[PDB]
Amino acid sequence: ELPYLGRLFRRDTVTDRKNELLVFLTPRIMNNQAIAI
Amino acid sequence: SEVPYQEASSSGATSTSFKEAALSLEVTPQITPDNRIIVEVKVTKDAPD
Amino acid sequence: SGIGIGFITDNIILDLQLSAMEKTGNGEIVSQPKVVTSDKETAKILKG
Repeated sequence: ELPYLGRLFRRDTVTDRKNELLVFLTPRIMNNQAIAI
Repeated sequence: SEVPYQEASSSGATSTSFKEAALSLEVTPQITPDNRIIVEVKVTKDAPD
Repeated sequence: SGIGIGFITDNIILDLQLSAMEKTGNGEIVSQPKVVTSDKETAKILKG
């Protein structure tokens, strides 16, 4: 409660851990070569 | 080289398993006229643990 | 890691510390496997 001592008697732990995962995809047809092959 | 697993389980199961962690090519090539092949190929690299 | 020590010992031993930790870790892994497959057929790349 004390204004000058609360910080000195209030223990704050804040954690933000943020992980984002993303998957792309691109298909390149090998027929462009497979038709020519 | 053939990485096994020896589970010798008295009451009827003797999993004297093994499997070779070998480089390998297992190929089934089909030859088409213009010197080409459509091949079913297993290309595996594996390695002892 | 984080200790702020104020000590008196000579008159009296009265210890007043603010002990704080900030940890930051970022890990980014970007992996791209490319597979050549027949059409309407399955092909598989496995790296593990």
